[PDB]
Amino acid sequence: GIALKNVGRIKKHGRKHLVSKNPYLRLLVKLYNFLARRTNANFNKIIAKRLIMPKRYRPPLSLSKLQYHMANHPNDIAVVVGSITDDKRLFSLKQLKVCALRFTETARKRIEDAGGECLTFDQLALKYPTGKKCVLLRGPTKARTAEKHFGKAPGKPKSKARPYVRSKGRKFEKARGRRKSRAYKK
Amino acid sequence: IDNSLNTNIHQYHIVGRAIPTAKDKNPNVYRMCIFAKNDTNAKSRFWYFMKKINKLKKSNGELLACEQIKERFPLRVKNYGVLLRYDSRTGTHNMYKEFRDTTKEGAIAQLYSEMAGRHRARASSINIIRISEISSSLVRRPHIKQLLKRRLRFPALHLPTLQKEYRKKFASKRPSTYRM
Amino acid sequence: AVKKVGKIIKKRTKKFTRFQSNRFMRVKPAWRKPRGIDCRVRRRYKGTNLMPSIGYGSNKKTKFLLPNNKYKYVVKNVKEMEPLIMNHTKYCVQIAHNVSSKKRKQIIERAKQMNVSVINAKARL
Amino acid sequence: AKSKNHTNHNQNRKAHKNGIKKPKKHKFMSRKGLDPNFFRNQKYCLKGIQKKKKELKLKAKQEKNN
Amino acid sequence: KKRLQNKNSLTNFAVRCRLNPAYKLLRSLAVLRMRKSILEKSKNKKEKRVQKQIQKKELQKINHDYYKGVAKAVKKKKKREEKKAK
Amino acid sequence: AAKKIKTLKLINKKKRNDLRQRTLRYEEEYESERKKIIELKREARKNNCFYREAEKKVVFVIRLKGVNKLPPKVRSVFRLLRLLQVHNGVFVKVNKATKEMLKIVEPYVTYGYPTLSTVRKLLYKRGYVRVGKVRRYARKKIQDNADISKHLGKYNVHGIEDMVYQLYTCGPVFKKVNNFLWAFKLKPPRKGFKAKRHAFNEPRPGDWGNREAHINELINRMI
Amino acid sequence: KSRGKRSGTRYKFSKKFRKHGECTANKYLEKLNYGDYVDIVCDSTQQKGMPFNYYHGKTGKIFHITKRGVGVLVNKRVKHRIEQKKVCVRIEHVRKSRCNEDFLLRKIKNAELIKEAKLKNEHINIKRKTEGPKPAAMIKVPPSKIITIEPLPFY
RNA sequence: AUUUUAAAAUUAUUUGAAUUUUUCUUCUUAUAAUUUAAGUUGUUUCUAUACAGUACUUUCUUAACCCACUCGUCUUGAAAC
RNA sequence: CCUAUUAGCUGGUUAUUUUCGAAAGAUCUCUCAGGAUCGCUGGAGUUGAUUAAUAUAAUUUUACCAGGUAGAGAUAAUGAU
RNA sequence: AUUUCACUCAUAUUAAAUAAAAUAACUCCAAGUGGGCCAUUUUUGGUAAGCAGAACUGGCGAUGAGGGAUGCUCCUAACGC
Repeated sequence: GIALKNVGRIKKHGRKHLVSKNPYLRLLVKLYNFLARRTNANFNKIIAKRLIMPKRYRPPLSLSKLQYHMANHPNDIAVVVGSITDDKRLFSLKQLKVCALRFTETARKRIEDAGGECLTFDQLALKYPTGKKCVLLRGPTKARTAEKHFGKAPGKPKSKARPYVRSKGRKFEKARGRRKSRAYKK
Repeated sequence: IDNSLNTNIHQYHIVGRAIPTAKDKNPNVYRMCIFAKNDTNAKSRFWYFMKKINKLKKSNGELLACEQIKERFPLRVKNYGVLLRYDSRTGTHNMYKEFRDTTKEGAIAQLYSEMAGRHRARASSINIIRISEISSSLVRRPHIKQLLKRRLRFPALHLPTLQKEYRKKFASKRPSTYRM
Repeated sequence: AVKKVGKIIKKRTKKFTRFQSNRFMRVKPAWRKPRGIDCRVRRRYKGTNLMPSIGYGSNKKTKFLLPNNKYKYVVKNVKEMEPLIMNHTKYCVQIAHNVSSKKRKQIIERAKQMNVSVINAKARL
Repeated sequence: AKSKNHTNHNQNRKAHKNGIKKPKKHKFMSRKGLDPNFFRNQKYCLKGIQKKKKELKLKAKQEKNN
Repeated sequence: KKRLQNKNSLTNFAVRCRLNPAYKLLRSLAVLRMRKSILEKSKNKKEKRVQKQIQKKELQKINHDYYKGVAKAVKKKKKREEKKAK
Repeated sequence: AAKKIKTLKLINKKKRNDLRQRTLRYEEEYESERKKIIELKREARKNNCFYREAEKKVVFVIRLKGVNKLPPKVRSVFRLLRLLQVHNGVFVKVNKATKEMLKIVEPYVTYGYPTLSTVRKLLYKRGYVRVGKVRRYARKKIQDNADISKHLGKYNVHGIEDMVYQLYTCGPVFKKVNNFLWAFKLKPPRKGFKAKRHAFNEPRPGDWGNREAHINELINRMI
Repeated sequence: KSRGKRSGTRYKFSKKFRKHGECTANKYLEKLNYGDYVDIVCDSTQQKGMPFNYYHGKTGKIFHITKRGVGVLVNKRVKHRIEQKKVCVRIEHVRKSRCNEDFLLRKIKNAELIKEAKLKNEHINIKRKTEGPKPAAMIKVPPSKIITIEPLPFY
């Protein structure tokens, strides 16, 4: 008998292996955790970790945010483990060098016409194995709708959680507990 | 030396003093000799008595000396009178008891055994006050007085205590307790 | 107790039997973990049908090999003998039960010239 | 039948099983209902500071970009 | 690295000297000191003990004074009891 | 490219040499300490005065009870001084804070003053060390000075003799050496305990509490 | 069955012996700033702005100051977690906390020590000493000062 | 199959020094070997000069020492009269 | 036949190993053999740490707080006597 | 009060000690549970109860092992082979 937390076994949290049985993604994961193990690069370690993540944790990144993030350093390469989507609200692109897991057809065409080019992670490993002049970017992970229902329950004071309702008319969950006139409000 | 024969009571001389403060600069130094199994128990008893008689505790005090007193003549037989305070199941009593042996430690061990056997007084209930050698003239207990005759002799009616090797189970004939 | 021949040590023999299977005919001896509430075996009372554990696992260096110190491979015809040509001293061959005397002689002779030992060599003859 | 009305037994063990959580202690606290006529003035201070800083930076950018 | 037998770092001399570069010198010095003959101590025990006469005198006086203090305390408590008895 | 092994060998030689010198100076320091203590006590006897020596500043404490039926404060203190199993032993520097921590756990441990020979033999016979990167330690028996140098070398303490010195005397690098040292896992005493239930200072036989210098005889049969 | 605001405050909210009467005039001169620690002791003579029973004797840092009141942020243990609680009291029920004064004095003294130490290029230990075992001492005492102690008889 | 290496120790030569002064004194200078390093190796017999037995492996059946209360379930608590 | 009506109630609820592992408090309830909701638990995932630190701690030390239980009192108040 | 510039406040042991302190923090989904009982200490009602009702901690439940001859709760001590 010995007094240890968790009976003395270290507990880690999160993914350990990729769940996707995509052969190309499996090859990418093998290459990049080989790179992370062999090189010292935290860059490579982060890429290997992010290639493992669920879909909800590699959200799409718009061309607008891509340009905005790459505004100050124009000669470097934007590396994003998610996908790149075209933004119709953007008027003009400029000369973008971006490596990403997937490119939308529209985003791809816009980038090629702007004169930059789209890069895959095998090419990124070939050309920048350590990660010199590569800025690591990711899209908004907490922006998705499912997150709008999380946190404090809708009904707790000062809670911004969006409830689960059939629809949002006046007659759907808007009377008692959502206005002072009917009992309380929130 | 025979460890089975040897008890492990020893006499320890312990000197201690309260930690000097601003209120007093030179606290009086307290000195006492007590009997314990070892110097650690001796120091524990010394601090217990410091707390009980003086308002001085281990935390506010410091040791100055802790040595062991050894008998000058461990093979001379001498008579000891020991004053004693012990508490019973219903009260506290003082008694004076006499022994005779070579060392004060042996006398104290005898006293502990006698107290346990006669009054069921555990060692935790015993406080030794003033054990001292007494001359043959003023020995008081008859069981010690009768041991100081001018020529002492008696038979040896004790049963044999043989070695485990020769304490054999089956005997060829009945042994004699008569002996001699 | 443990059985040790050569380097192969079998940590326990006398396969575990189901609790109460000895005194109930409807209860087969095949081991089943008893859920119970006051179940004796589940509570691990001494002197009653100890349960299998992972601690009884044989070491992985000598796990699946037979007393002839090699792994068994069950074949159904001479075609499945080809991989044994490389590791004839690591694998012994056992002919499947539903193989006829036609094919058994062929497999026996092929294994003989392949220098690979056969477990049930003298079956159906 | 009669019900055990109440006990706090095992509640301390339950509480300490996931530890006694401490508040997160963020750096900034919302000023929604604290000292108006002071935090409004602070808003004005901050607006002026941004105005001056941004106009200096814009002057520098214009004189460096011609 | 593969685990080997943990050699006894106290009795295995090679591993002990590997762990403690000074141990072999210390042990050799101890052995040299042990290898001394007996005539020297036989003829010097009296020299070493006669110089301890003053030490014995000093250690006798402290114990003498301690017993004097104990006896004085005994006498004073007996006198107090005798005074209180009446 | 082969010069790297040569320079590695020469720096290892230099490390062995100054480790030897440091150990020799440690031995002189121990001997001088004993001599000065004896002579100073003699002088105190010669004069009509008292000499109180310093407290030993280091306590070896060994757990006595198991992992069941303990108050949460006791369990917390046991975790804090790394006494997790029934016969674990650790070194603790003695100050007011650790003394107060030990006070609340006193009925479940026994502790004392280790002395040089028992410190040395504890380190040599039961000395295990936390090797891996932080929080991934992987206990290993010493068997070599390589890992001691690797982790503790920056404090100029590469060597088991340096560890012994820093433990016996509450040296400037004591917390680091103690933390680097895995908790000692001791066998039961050769001749058994007296009574784990009762205090050492109780007149009846007992075991728990502060044994002072008497911890060494117990460690020797627990080792 | 009774859980009023002041339930169970018979002695906690009672004035001390011969210490009755309203707060001293000098207390209103006390200087309070944002973020500094403050003690919550309830003054029964002032009823408005009285803190709740629980917070009497607690400490917390000021997060709000009004014309005659202070909002102080206090940790409260609720079952399995501590949580922050904004308690609003009047001036009489709050007092400057000395929970920091040793730290402040240490900061000032240590700064004016570090300045001189760096000036003289010396290495000093600035951390607190947690004093433990005392060194060996060589003490002298008159023989007429040692007194013999032995346990007393019963009476 | 590029740490059972390196070193550490020991032996035999060898270089200088030190010191407790030397047949296990220590420290390096080089060389060559060993293991006390760097988790058991050797010798001799038997099995046996057999092709399945009286041996060896194994199943079963019996004993013997120690231990062992009907399971499932509701229950705080079941071997439960 | 509707109808396999309903049952907050009783009974049952079918392979192995491994890992983690409870509650019998609390709030509301035509509620007291029930439920919802906190708490305790598992799984999943991210952010972190992986730097013998920092975050952190059923621990202590130092500094500073709050108390009116044990004890004490009746000549200090009230109530007794 | 905020902002920007300065200078600089131990860190080489870490603004007290100790710490298999990141085995952390957070988020999501969800199970079971929501009849408890016992021991030490404290305590209310009761003449008292293996009684009724509470506080702390530890256990039994959910758990075997050695001991207490015997025993759900005692002592030791918690469990791979």
